[PDB]
Amino acid sequence: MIVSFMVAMDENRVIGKDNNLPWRLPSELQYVKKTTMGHPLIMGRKNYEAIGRPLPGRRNIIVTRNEGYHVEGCEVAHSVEEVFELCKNEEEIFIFGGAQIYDLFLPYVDKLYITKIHHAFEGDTFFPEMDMTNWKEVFVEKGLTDEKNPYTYYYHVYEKQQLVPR
Ligand SMILES: COc1cc(Cc2cnc(N)nc2N)cc(/C=C/C(=O)N2N=Cc3ccccc3[C@@H]2CCC(F)(F)F)c1OC
Ligand SMILES: [Ca+2]
Ligand SMILES: [Cl-]
Repeated sequence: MIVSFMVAMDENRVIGKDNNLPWRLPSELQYVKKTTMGHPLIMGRKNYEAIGRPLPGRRNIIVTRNEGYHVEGCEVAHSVEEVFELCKNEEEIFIFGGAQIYDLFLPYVDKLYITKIHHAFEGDTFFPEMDMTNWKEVFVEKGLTDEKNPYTYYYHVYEKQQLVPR
């Protein structure tokens, strides 16, 4: 099971402003949709409520400590262990955010899909710092910038840098 971070962030790692994306880039969201197709989306409750609804074609799994928390068309997990058990047969899952959710899955992450937006927005939640020396870029692509997607941004994908033995 591949554990993958799926994230869009600005030049200071902003991922949200008052439980919202500070930007509107439909093309980016269509990239997310294409990329996570057939695979679970793992998200914290706040991330989920900020998104607004179950994202179709997709196993939506909500991570909250709240044991009474239920929403229709979703699965709820209360810990990382619970998620791994729910996804026992999955090829790959996408940790979909909540800064706190990324931190929870950090010791398990194998793959990073990071959209970097070349701009500084106002924000209050951040993608946590990571040591990128442990990571190796395998794919990059400049996002579509137009009327509907005003900012410049790039899709990046990273895998573990393998150590050469001494
Ligand atoms: C805080 O608010 C949000 C945060 C995130 C998290 C996120 C976004 N982008 C990247 N690259 N990584 C993330 N973790 C998504 C979203 C929304 C994602 C959103 O609306 N979608 N994202 C994937 C998806 C998968 C299946 C069906 C539908 C979707 C839609 C895309 C459909 C479209 F655009 F083609 F019509 C969000 O709400 C605006
Ligand atoms: Ca791993
Ligand atoms: Cl969250």
